[PDB]
Amino acid sequence: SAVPFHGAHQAGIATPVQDRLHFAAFDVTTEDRAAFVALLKEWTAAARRLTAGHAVGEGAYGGLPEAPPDDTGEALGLKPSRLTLTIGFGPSLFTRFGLADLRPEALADLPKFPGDNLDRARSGGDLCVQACADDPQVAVHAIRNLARIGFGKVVVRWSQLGFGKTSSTTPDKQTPRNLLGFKDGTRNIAGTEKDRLDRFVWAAEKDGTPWMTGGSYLVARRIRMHIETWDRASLQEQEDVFGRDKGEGAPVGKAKERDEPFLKAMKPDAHVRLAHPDSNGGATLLRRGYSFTDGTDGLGRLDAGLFFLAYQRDIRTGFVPVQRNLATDALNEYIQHVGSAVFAVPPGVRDADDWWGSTLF
Amino acid sequence: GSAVPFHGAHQAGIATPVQDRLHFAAFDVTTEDRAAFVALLKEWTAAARRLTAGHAVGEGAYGGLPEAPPDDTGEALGLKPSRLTLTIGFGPSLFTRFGLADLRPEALADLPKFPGDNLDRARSGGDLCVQACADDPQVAVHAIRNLARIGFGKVVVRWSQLGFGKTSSTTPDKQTPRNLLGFKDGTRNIAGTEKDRLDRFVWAAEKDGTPWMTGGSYLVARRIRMHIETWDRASLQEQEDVFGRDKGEGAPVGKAKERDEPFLKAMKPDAHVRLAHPDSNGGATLLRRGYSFTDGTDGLGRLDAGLFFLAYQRDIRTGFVPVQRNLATDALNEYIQHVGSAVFAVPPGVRDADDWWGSTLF
Ligand code: HEM
Ligand code: HEM
Repeated sequence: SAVPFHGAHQAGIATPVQDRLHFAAFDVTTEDRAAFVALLKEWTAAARRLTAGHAVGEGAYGGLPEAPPDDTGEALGLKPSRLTLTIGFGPSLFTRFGLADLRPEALADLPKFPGDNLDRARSGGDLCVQACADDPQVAVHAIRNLARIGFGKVVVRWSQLGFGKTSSTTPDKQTPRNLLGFKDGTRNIAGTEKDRLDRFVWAAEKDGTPWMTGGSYLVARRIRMHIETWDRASLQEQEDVFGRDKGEGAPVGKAKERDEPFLKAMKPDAHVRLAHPDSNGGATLLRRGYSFTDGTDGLGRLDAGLFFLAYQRDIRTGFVPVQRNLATDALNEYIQHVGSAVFAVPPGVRDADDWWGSTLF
Repeated sequence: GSAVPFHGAHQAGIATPVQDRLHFAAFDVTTEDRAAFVALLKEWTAAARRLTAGHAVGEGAYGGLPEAPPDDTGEALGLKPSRLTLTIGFGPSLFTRFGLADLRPEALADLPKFPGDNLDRARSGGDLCVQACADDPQVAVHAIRNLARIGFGKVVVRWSQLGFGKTSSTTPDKQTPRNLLGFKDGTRNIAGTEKDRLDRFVWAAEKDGTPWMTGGSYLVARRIRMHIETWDRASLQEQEDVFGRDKGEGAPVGKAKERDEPFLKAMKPDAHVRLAHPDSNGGATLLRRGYSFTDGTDGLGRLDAGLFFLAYQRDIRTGFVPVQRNLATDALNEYIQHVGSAVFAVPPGVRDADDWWGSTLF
């Protein structure tokens, strides 16, 4: 019902994937290093409260009537809902506070990719807060109140709501389906594989940046789907595009979803074949993305897709090689990348005296 | 995650207990062929019966012929009904087609201008709507999407709104949710069990003058933006004065419990509850059924939050219109703005497996 906030790593990466997401990117408006560390400390205290289901500060009510409530109150009466709050630092942040020489080399700028159609307003950002919970209102309440505490020092650059499974009605032992209708997440790094997380996800001290040990690197991509075009393709084109059948999610020529794939039975430009580590030098990713549907656009189409989030030990050896291998993916007919950002995700908050970003500052 | 019965004298999704998620879509009809339109209404109803029971539309989501697109888009496979409801409504603009002019109900009143209005006409109006409510947003989206797909050619989506969480209650035995202003919303509503109050205030009656509408209702949708920056810097006393209830318990001012009856003369002359209360409006009562939304940022460094407000009533002219008029001096006005609007006549329920949506109009 709650997920511990403290640890060697930040929660919300290897911890169980919650039902809903509210992802927020912030831009820093202050030049004062001290004012910013002060904010980071205030945020951590508030995050401790929020992840345990308490209001921030003095609470949402019952204080001096002449004062605004410390907490906007829309979460009163709700449970922690497995809220986790993960903070990340964007490349642009390291142009401030004299941190230029402390940018990790592993936090590489993404190249341009064939087909990219990036909306500059929903891209990048100085920092991010990933808010995962089973209740969308708990997640939003977290983002809202963190933005309120930071007003005057950070502004909200862009924001994205997402949903995955609804765990009160869907079994834990069941792969969710994305909005194209295929099972999503079958071949992924699991939170249980400590060895795989150490190899592919967590920054090692010998990786070159000491203050990032225990951290990870995050790639965010807002990926629109062309729903109405996808929905007119035959059942067979859809299955050809991924290399798995729609119903069971089995690799072509196998019987069960979790049969290991035989890559040569797939079409050379099938998604799974091109994304598989065997096609990419062993490059392996922890995917933790969410579906989104924001409404309908100007021509009556559904503005929906996948808010793709990947964690990895080094952007140069994780996302970048695999995304590059998708240049000729058959899926590309049906999707379009319209938003992008990278963040260095610092190590965890070790105890009640620690704070977000303490190793960097 | 059980199913809600599709068949009834009334459409589900009104007096029904309020489900967690909303996906509301308004459609414009692009066909002139009345017969084409009736066939669509029949096909939509057949799809709805599957969808509300948790079944794939048509022949299913896979295992049909390889060379043909699957009948169901597939993203709801293996999910429970999730209390899905599908509620349909006809906008006034529809009665200018298929020779329905004479049949437009008198209670399908057009709304006047209200002070403060700033209605975006692209996200307003519409020939008809489908209100999709469920506890799982993937289920709600799958129903809209698949309904939109079946209607390709004869209807298109004029605008849609998702609500990520409810701000209304038709079950006063369960906890009242809060809106994005932090207040409990829905304490003094109409409960799905109060048969008397639903007949008196929500269901259209035969004598009301439109026979095909008997058993149906009238729906007002108002998209309402909240100025949360302004609100979040107001004192707690300011906030509690705006409504007339306290923030924590949600009790009428001066009283101790959420559900104690308000004593209106103890509230400010411009408190929201005082002005909205039926005693202040000649007994007018609404069924509120709204949902919160947030659509990203406003591009000015802030979250964009609001409330998608839905009211069902027996006659718009005796329901929303007088209560909205009385809010002209509401203290809440300083913190909100109405930015979208639409009215719909909601037909009666689908009686059985042989009936269909709008059969009493067509
Ligand atoms: C709308 C966009 C996308 C959709 C719908 C999608 C969908 C899928 C599906 C259905 C699978 C098979 C089941 C699974 O193992 O999860 C899969 C596998 C995978 N995808 Fe994607 N994907 C998308 C974008 C991407 C991107 C941008 C990347 C990397 C840059 C990526 C990397 C992978 C990887 C590594 C696998 C596991 C392959 C394996 O080892 O079997 N996907 N994806
Ligand atoms: C964002 C806009 C609005 C907010 C935040 C809001 C909030 C509230 C709150 C906190 C209450 C007290 C608790 C309750 O009994 O539900 C309430 C009651 C009520 N509101 Fe609003 N409301 C809004 C818009 C409207 C509109 C547009 C109408 C009608 C046009 C309306 C009509 C009513 C009514 C009839 C009641 C019940 C009053 C009673 O009988 O005690 N509200 N609302």
